[PDB]
Amino acid sequence: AQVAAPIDLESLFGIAVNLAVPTVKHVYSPDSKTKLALDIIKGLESDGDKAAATRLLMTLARAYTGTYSSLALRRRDEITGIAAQPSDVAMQEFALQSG
Amino acid sequence: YAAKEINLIPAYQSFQVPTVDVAVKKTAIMDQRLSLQLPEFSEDQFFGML
Amino acid sequence: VDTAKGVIPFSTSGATWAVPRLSEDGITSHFLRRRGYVTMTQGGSRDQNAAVRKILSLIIAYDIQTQACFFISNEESMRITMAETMGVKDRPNARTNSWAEVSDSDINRGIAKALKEGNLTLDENQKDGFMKLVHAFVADILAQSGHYKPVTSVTYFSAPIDMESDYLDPFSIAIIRDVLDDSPFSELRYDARAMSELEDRDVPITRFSRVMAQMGNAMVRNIMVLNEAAQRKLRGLAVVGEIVHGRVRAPVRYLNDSFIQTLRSNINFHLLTRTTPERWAQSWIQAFGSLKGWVDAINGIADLLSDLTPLIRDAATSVEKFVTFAPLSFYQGLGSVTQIRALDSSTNLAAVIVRYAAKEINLIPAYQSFQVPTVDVAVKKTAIMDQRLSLQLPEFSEDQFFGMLEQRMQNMSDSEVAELVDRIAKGETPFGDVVKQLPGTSTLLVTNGYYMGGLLTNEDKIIPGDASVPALLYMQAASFASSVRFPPGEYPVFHHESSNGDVRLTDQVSADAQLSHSAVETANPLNFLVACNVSVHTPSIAIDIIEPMPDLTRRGTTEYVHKGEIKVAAIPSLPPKSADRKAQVSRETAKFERVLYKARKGGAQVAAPIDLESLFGIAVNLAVPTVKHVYSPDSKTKLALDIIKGLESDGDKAAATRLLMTLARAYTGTYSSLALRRRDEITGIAAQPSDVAMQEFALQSGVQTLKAVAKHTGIMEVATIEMVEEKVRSLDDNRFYEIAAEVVLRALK
Amino acid sequence: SHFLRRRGYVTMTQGGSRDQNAAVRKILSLIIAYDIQTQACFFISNEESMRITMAETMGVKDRPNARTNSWAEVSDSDINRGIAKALKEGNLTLDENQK
Amino acid sequence: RDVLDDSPFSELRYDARAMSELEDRDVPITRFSRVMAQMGNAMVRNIMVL
Repeated sequence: AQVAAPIDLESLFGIAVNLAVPTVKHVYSPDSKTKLALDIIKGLESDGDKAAATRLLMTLARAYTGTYSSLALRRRDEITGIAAQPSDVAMQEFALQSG
Repeated sequence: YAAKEINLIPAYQSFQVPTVDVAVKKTAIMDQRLSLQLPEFSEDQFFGML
Repeated sequence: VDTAKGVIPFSTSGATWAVPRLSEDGITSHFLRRRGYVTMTQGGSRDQNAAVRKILSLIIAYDIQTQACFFISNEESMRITMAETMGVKDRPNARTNSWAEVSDSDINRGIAKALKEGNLTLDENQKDGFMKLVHAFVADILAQSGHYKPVTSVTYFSAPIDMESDYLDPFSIAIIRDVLDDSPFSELRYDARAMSELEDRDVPITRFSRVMAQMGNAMVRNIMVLNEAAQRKLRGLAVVGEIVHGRVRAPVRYLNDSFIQTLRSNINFHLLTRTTPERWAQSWIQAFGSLKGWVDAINGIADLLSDLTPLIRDAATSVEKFVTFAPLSFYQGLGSVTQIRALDSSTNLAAVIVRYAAKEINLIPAYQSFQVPTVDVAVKKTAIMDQRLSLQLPEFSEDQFFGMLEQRMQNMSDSEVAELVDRIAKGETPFGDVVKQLPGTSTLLVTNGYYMGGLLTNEDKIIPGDASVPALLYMQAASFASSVRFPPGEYPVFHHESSNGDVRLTDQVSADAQLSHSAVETANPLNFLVACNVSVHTPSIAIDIIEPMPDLTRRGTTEYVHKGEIKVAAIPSLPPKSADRKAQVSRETAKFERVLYKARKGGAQVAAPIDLESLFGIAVNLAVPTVKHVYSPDSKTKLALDIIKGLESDGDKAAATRLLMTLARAYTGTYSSLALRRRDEITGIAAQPSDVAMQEFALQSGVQTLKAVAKHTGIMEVATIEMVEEKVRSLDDNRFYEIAAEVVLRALK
Repeated sequence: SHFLRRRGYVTMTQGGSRDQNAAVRKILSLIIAYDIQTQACFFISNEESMRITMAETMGVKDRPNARTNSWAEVSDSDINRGIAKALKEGNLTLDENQK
Repeated sequence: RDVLDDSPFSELRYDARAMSELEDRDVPITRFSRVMAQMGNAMVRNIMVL
């Protein structure tokens, strides 16, 4: 089934708060780095190296999912995230996807 | 080629102070509430498999 | 506990609930005591505005308050408010006199213009709070000046501070509320010399802005200091939390401290801090960010201290001021607990009824008003002459509805119940949110308070496992516990011990529960309603509202300014003709409110005009206060209909059709007078003199006029009346005529 | 006008002299109904509304520092266009008859 | 119709001193509104009584 669960930034960022955030002038910007990895993954995928390409994509995935993967599982809790029934897998899936 | 990246970015509660012009905005920053987190993935392994 | 190394767990017999220290301050509303409105005032005198400015100091939240201070600090914004208050341009070479007299109105339209050009984006609520503060500030500065000369006093009503929302967390609310006492808006500190120069001479408007700016600029720093004091207090609370669960301990001694000891056996605190709270961690990030870094530093040390004993003491002062710690014993209400067993008798219960009660308001006074003009559309000035009528609610007792529902749950067999539970647990809601599965157990419960005041709303953290749970059930259940274990870093584990046989050994209890005769031990207190013989005939405390309707009682003297707290009736006037009414009534496109039903017999479409003007008074614009209810007619009627609907599905026409009758009688009866006199005579079309078609009108007009009144005066939603009207059209033909005959007999007397 | 004896119109007058306007103001006292009369009194009681009628009658701004002379002569027309402007900005909703 | 005989609009009662100050001098327009206001404010009470 299609999953749909609200992301509560206000509880993450602070209750009555307007986060002022500085714009970083990077040298190596996450956007053009992730874009490197994906272009390497894509290029290995074509040359017949699933073992590598699929391993790098995993590495990359772990990094993107992991950082905010807390509420996430606590956000998933409980009835807000729709639709699921208590499961080992459907719930741990949420943990990635929300992350 | 290697260079320093920035792994996380600090974020601060602000309030806005009015000014005549829309294009430019005056803000006053009280306190650092949180630091926002980047992806953080090492580039080593990627050239390794390559 | 108090171990040679660190912290080991104790089970005190009395563990404390934390509740808001009950005040008579008339500025707040708690979950047991609600406040409709705080009465307020604009102008009159300099001292009057200062009394209010203080009450405003405490009522308005930081965001709004701090935003206002920043606005005040800005020269250019204040130049405009002053320049416009005086009616000179906001320019360097712009002069105002010493004989210029500034009314209240002069100030506000000034502030308004500098908001507009100010070019900052404010919510409707923030803008309103901003106007109240910046005015009270500017009027004080100008009184000191003094050009302030108020034409009159005006009384508005702002809303009290909201502590309905957060039961089970007294602490964070207390810290903020103490720090507000020393707000920049409470007492304004002046620079005598500057002021002297603005006085009694022709002065550039520039001089006014500059000095108000510096005062603001000082209020901004005043706040920066308050925020730092609030962070210190929170910093301290996080530390206490880290000590209690022993994430980090260097103290050795602090366990002794009288504050810290009190918190260790406070179930509130313990739960809140189980996994470290973000809010309290935020304060720490400044000194050491993240918190965990400070936590690691003390664990390096344990393998400065004089600053750790103050932080705790700092926090504590406030907490003690605003939070009393309670005997676990209460609250054993304020809900009627009556357990019911399955028809198939065993040591097993079908359902657990919990009825929270509170005062409703059965009727609302309505007064003739006239409107006094003001520049701004958004806010309206009205003056209330006299109480013409009192408008009547539905008035239907909630007793009977749970009565028919009791019977139903008694005649439920053991298996029938667990089916309905599974049925419900899959998402089905046959009874709406009246009947839900008792969270974490395999019985169901039948509460009132999902529907009233938002008493029951589910937060996740309290019980272990997956079931989210409403606070005031956990709270009412755990208050039936004899002692309480307190492991560091884990949920509180409860123990009930009452001798002897009056305890059941049941399937329905959560998995973690031990069960014996005269005992239970589980981390989910609701289990003490499964199946320990616990019941309360009537609820311990009624929930009260103070000043639920804005008290316009001193009104002969003062005008009122309101933004929906009072509503003035816009009533369409009928055309004054014997027969020209009838010409429009039939068309069913007519503009004035009318009765529109189809006869139950036959029948032809009925159409009859509702003459509100003759009900409300001839030349009258009923000003009607908006009641801030606890249990709103809309969410009560919505209870009854959800119970009726749920009984209808389970095969209980006898009950469901009886309740609907009760409910109907209440809606129809109140206004069922003209009605029969309105029906008289030729106006109501089309009918021929009949015993039934006429007594049908008596019902239909009785609801449809109530509807029409609820339309033009904000008593209740029109929607919930139509919700009923529909369910009453689907009522049995013989019943509907029985009720109609009952209404005519009442009407004749 | 009664049900046996009807009156088409009452003759009236604007201006001429102070006493003429007082004769009429009395007849107006009895002719106009409470709602209209009382509404008018409430309008008169409001400082800011009257400031505008006067300020505009004189042709100075309705501001704290705004001065009118002793030699200024106010015609009937001057008053009415003043009152009109404070009705308009007054922001209260009047029926054609009430206005 | 009896109560209307004693209407606030029938005879206007003045405060002599204020009026004297509006007369025959350069006066702020504010002074005019304030005194007319109080007179109205008295007419309002006059009606409350009626």
